[PDB]
Amino acid sequence: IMIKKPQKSKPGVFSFLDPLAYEIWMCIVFAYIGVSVVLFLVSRFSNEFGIFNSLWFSLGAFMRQGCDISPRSLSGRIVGGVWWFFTLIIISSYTANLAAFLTVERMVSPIESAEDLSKQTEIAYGTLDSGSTKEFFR
Amino acid sequence: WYDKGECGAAAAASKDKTSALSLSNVAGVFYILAGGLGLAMAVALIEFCYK
Amino acid sequence: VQVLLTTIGAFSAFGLMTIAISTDYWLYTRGLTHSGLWRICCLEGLKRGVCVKINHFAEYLLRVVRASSIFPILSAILLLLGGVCVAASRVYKSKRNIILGAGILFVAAGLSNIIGVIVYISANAGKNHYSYGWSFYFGGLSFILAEVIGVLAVNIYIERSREA
Amino acid sequence: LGISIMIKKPQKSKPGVFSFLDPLAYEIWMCIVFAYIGVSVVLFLVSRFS
Amino acid sequence: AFTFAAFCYMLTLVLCASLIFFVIWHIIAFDELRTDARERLKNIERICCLLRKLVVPEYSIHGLFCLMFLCAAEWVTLGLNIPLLFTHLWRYFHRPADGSESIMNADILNYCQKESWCKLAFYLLSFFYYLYSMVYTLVSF
Ligand SMILES: O=c1[nH]c2cc(C(F)(F)F)c(N3CCOCC3)cc2n(CP(=O)(O)O)c1=O
Ligand SMILES: Oc1nc2ccc(-c3c(Cl)cccc3OC(F)(F)F)cc2[nH]1
Ligand SMILES: CCCCCCCCCCCC
Ligand SMILES: CCCCCCCCCC
Ligand SMILES: CCCCCCCC
Repeated sequence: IMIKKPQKSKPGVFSFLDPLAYEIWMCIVFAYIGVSVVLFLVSRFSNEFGIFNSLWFSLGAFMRQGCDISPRSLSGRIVGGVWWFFTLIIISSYTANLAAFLTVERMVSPIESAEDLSKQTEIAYGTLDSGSTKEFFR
Repeated sequence: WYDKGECGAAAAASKDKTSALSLSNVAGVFYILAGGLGLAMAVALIEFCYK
Repeated sequence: VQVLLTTIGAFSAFGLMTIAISTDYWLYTRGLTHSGLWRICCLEGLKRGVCVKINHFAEYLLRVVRASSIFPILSAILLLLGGVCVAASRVYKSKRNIILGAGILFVAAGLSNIIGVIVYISANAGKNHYSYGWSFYFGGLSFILAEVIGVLAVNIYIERSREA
Repeated sequence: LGISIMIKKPQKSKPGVFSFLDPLAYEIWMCIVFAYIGVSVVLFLVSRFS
Repeated sequence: AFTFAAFCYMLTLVLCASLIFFVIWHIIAFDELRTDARERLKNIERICCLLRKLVVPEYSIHGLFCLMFLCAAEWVTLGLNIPLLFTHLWRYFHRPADGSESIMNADILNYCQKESWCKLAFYLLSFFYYLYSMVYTLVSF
């Protein structure tokens, strides 16, 4: 089986989110929306921290930009501390894995064997017109 | 060789995992976060039942 | 109320930090040898029971400081001084500064302790797997107890200075 | 046929649950916690003098 | 075997405690209402304000649950949670006043009692189902 040697493709848009898997991005989104609502509920059991302002605080804390206000209660502070730890680890992971992507590059053959080539069918594969390598498949 | 293989041909087709961080690498921080929210909601009720 | 708690904390912390250094069950490593701060002892081998000391020969400063384990010794001294200062506050009362002195001694104890363990763990590694015993965790518990009694001593001092 | 290599099959090697802590040894994390407590207490003490 | 659906079930597990506490407060507030000059009024406006401000989070959070399940592809559970969302969309609720209540100390009180008890039962059952689903998805690893 003869295929063209795989070279690096043109980097598509929305490539900036390659260093983290899709599942991690979805979990990040819903973790942010869960932390904000929990911080709201906590600050409204016992400080403003309404939903609109709690979402801003959580988003500010994730993007490493300084927070406007800080929780004063205890239960409002546990949430802040946990979300700070989480965002620190996630940003460090993203930066490190992106550095790995840029440093050493791995190229994988799109197709490995003929069984997978039949399964794919996205790549068109052709023989010579008439001959043993052609009459064999018939 | 194949049609009677004891180990079988499970995942016989080539499977090349991507180089992106999977959720299995950083699952610990998600466990910690969900536990932290659970604890915060325990404390935020103990305070209110206190008053 | 709180002076008694500070006293019990002071002497419990001193007891734990004088049991940590004297006894030898700090580090478990390989036959299995339950090590110590001064003496290494053997277990499950040709020899057992009786045991021998450590040999410790500008990395020389690390070697000598780890050898002459000064920082835990000084932590024990400071905890004892804080204990006697809190004791002497009850008599000769209304000194208003002996309790603050105790609050500083019980914190310098924590600082000297944490230097002691940083030095010990730094010198220890000078592959094989190791583990930590109960002398190590008495040291670690003494640190926590020292910091807490320090904050309680400052709290008492502030309350007694606002009462005047 | 021919003479062919034979090697042990590489396992999946699933990561640990708390694998994100590897880039720093156990001693570093625990001394971070202990230095945090120490710094908090010292900052409190120094802040309060009457 | 940590998975997106597992994490969504865990997060729902955390939030369902708050979702229960809301309905418990609703039950207590109804019981305070039923057992009855201007002081009684001020009491009834206080309770009405409590209920009006407490209604919305109880609906928005359940909206989060159904949205998370839709976006995480768990249909056996989204099917369970759809009927309660539809009831929470004021399907049976008429258009008389913005708040739930005019003292309305009538059969409306009994109806709100019954639906609040039913909602609490549903919430606790769904809580245990979420706990089971989370344990099943994680421990199966
Ligand atoms: O006996 C045969 N020996 C053959 C040997 C070769 C090669 F080895 F490559 F030289 C080739 N080619 C295949 C493509 O590369 C160039 C020519 C064809 C052969 N054919 C014709 P087939 O029947 O179509 O295989 C024969 O009959
Ligand atoms: O005198 C002593 N000071 C100490 C300070 C800390 C510890 C300790 C504990 Cl308590 C648990 C786990 C690891 C520990 O050591 C660390 F440095 F943190 F790795 C032990 C100590 N003993
Ligand atoms: C080999 C010399 C032994 C020295 C041990 C004396 C220290 C014990 C604790 C002292 C604290 C007051
Ligand atoms: C090895 C587990 C201990 C790690 C503790 C991480 C917390 C550090 C933030 C203060
Ligand atoms: C006021 C007593 C202090 C309790 C926690 C202190 C931890 C350093």
